[PDB]
Parts: sequence; C-alpha cells; structure tokens
Amino acid sequence: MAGTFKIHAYTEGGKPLRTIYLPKLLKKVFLDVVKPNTKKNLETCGILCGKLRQNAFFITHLVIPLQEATSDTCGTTDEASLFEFQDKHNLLTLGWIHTHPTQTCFMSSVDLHTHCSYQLMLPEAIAIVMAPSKNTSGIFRLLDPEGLQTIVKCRKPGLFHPHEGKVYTMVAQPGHVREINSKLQVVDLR
Ligand SMILES: [Zn+2]
Ligand SMILES: [Zn+2]
Repeated sequence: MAGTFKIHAYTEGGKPLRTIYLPKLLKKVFLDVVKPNTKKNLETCGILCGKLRQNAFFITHLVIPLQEATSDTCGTTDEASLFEFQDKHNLLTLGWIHTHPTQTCFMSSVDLHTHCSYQLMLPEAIAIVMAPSKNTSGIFRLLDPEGLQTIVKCRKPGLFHPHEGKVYTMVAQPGHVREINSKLQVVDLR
C-alpha cells in the first residue's frame, strides 16, 4: 500500500543483507532498564536476540548479560551463562545495544573490536548506541569487507586507539533494519 517499498540492501562488497525487524519499544525500554548505571555515568550493554523466519530476522529478546560497568566500557564477563541461556531458548545473536551516558553517539575503539565478532558471525549484525545526554542514538555496522578486515588485523593493545581509514558506517534509512510494532521481553542475567 501507500508508503511501502521493497528493499534490497547490500554490503560494500556486494553481499545481500537480510532484514532485521527491531521492536519500536526496544531503545526506550533499554534506557529504562539500565537507568541506574546511566545516572552514575556507567555504560551498560544488552544483546539483541531473536529468530530467523521467512528469510528475515526478528529481535524478540533484549538480554542483559553479566558485565563490567565502567565509564567507557561495558564488556561481558560471563559468556558461558549468556550462551547457555541463548542455546536453551533457541535464540540467535543479531547484534547488541549499549549506552554512552555522557559521550557523543559514535563507535569507540572498543565498540569496533566488540562488533567485529558479531558481524563476522552474521553479516547483518548491528550495534545500537544510545547517547541519552545528547538525546540521540544511532545504528552502526563495520564496512564489509574492508572495515571487518581492518579490525581483524588490528593488534593494538590499549583500550582506546585510532584506526586507519574508514572502518564503520551508520545503517542507512531505509536499509536492512526496519522498526515494527512488536512486543518485547527483557531478560536480565544479573
Ligand atoms: Zn560505545
Ligand atoms: Zn583496533
């Protein structure tokens, strides 16, 4: 009908990307759940989990794993329990979301290395970054193959370090991510 369209989304390398359906509620619900950390200027992450149905992914569960909260990272500390939870409930990893309580909306060095594993496993994988002090948010991915290659090769120690060239980009509007009016379940493993 009116205001509808078909999308064919491609990576930089020309690979077709399947659609990910994102609940309209997810961003705001996530900010609600992790507010105690945000008020302390501490980052929190959640994993975007779901299922593949008729050639498209549906995010159904926002899973908050055990993690180490700092002012500039929120790395998962117990991947075993996260994996066990996802396996038991047949939930795929589709991406992740995290806060920048006071920072601008961008992808940090750590964020790019974190995302690399997601997007190697699933070309469609996304990183949602909420920057509530700026009232902004963004959905990002690495360039594929070029950015994935840069991060795979990067051995710089040091929490925050620069990268040579363009490495990441915001998901286009419209593009392979579509919002839908769906229910949401938050699963907190903490
Ligand atoms: Zn970040
Ligand atoms: Zn690096």
